[PDB]
Amino acid sequence: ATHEVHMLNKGESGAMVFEPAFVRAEPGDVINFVPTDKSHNVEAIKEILPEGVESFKSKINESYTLTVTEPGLYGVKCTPHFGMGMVGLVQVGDAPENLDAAKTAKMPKKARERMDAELAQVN
Amino acid sequence: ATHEVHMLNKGESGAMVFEPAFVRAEPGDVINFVPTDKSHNVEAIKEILPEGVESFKSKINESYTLTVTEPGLYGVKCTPHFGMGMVGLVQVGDAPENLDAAKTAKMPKKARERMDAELAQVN
Amino acid sequence: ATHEVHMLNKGESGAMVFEPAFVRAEPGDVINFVPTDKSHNVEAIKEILPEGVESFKSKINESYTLTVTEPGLYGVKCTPHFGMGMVGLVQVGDAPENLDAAKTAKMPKKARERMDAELAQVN
Amino acid sequence: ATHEVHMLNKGESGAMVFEPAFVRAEPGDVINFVPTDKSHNVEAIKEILPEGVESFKSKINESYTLTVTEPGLYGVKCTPHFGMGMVGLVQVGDAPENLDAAKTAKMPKKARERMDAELAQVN
Ligand SMILES: [Cu+2]
Ligand SMILES: [Cu+2]
Ligand SMILES: [Cu+2]
Ligand SMILES: [Cu+2]
Repeated sequence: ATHEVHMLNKGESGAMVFEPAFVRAEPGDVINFVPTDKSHNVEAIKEILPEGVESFKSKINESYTLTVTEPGLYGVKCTPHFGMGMVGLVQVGDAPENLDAAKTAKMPKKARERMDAELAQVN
Repeated sequence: ATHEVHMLNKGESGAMVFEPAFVRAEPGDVINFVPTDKSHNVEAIKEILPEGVESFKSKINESYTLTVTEPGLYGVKCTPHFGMGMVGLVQVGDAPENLDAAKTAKMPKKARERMDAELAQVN
Repeated sequence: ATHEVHMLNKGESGAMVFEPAFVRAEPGDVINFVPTDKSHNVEAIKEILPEGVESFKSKINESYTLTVTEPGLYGVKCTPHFGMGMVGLVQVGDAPENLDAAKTAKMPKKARERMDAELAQVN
Repeated sequence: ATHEVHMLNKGESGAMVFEPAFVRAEPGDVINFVPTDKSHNVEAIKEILPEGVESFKSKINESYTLTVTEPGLYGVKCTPHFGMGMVGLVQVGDAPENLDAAKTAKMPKKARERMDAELAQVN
């Protein structure tokens, strides 16, 4: 299955946001990170990634197509807006092993607040 | 301003969901609840509602337009799916006075889990 | 099946638009006409409606839920923006009997231009 | 500014479609072609392309970012689905000089039908 996440200046969820901020996927799924507005990208939060998953960083304003082969939690940020809390979360498969890592990973205050909100969706 | 909330059997956020689950509005705004899938309605959570706001309960499968005049937090539920956690939150204006009431309001376990996730967006 | 049409001030398709501007449905389907921005409504174009279908006119800024029980073409307009060409088209079922009526119905110039574009999608 | 086009097996506009099928842009904009479904790509229609614009052909299932520097009409096709009418149109800037070329360019019957529908949006 394929999923889409938008990068936005302003949504219902606030300023500098990924929407949806949480994606539930299965191994082999595709996630498309697509700008709604200019100025954004997507980059892996290294401390919120499954084992063996390479970091990634898209170019500003480009759609980025991520295949989530490995199960677990994938945290993402927008590079210039990380401090403004622009973060998202993808859960791939059941019972993610890196839940604790995601709860404790160091990041800017607003990013941690939004990541904590996203973590509430883990199922 | 207008806002839109979809009533869904399933979304990225799970089963039986309002998407978006959080809306940020100002007095005079309208929020449209849209029957994207059949089987849903929208009903006020009486304990999460500003003073002077009349309760409401729409008919299954219909659109409902909520005009928010009074500032504060408005909690909403889908009647048949309340236990399945189908709840949403509208913040109207800055500095909502009823944050505590929203934190403590009694509801089914999954509803409380989802309301806690939504409350994290209050700004 | 349920379908959604947005009412917008400005889309890729221009100013004062329904998007999608064409919906392909089957008898018994539901179409939700939902504002993206304030100022819009949806109203039937009386001369583009199947036999026996009652006219409808939504209130400004409200989501409107239309059940398309009868087969044929349904033309819609936004009341205040009809002259600005804000029109849409729903095809319900195969081989619509009112195709000629839709091609010849009198309306403002910009509405006719956009209706002609929509009619190209009839299948 | 950014723009987004989805590559779809099916949409309201039919089978094998770009949605939106028409994009209005300005020089310097980017257009992201998003693999919402698998099986698609984006390729320039050589006869509908401004002067000095290099041809392009993306890989199946990938995102593609088109930077539009030169003004005029850019026609695009999906390679495997060209005969199925999977074509799109980008207008860059006012008063495009190559409208006639877009009207007459040779292509499969269904592609010409869909391109004629798209050309109706040129402004
Ligand atoms: Cu950003
Ligand atoms: Cu429900
Ligand atoms: Cu209008
Ligand atoms: Cu294709």
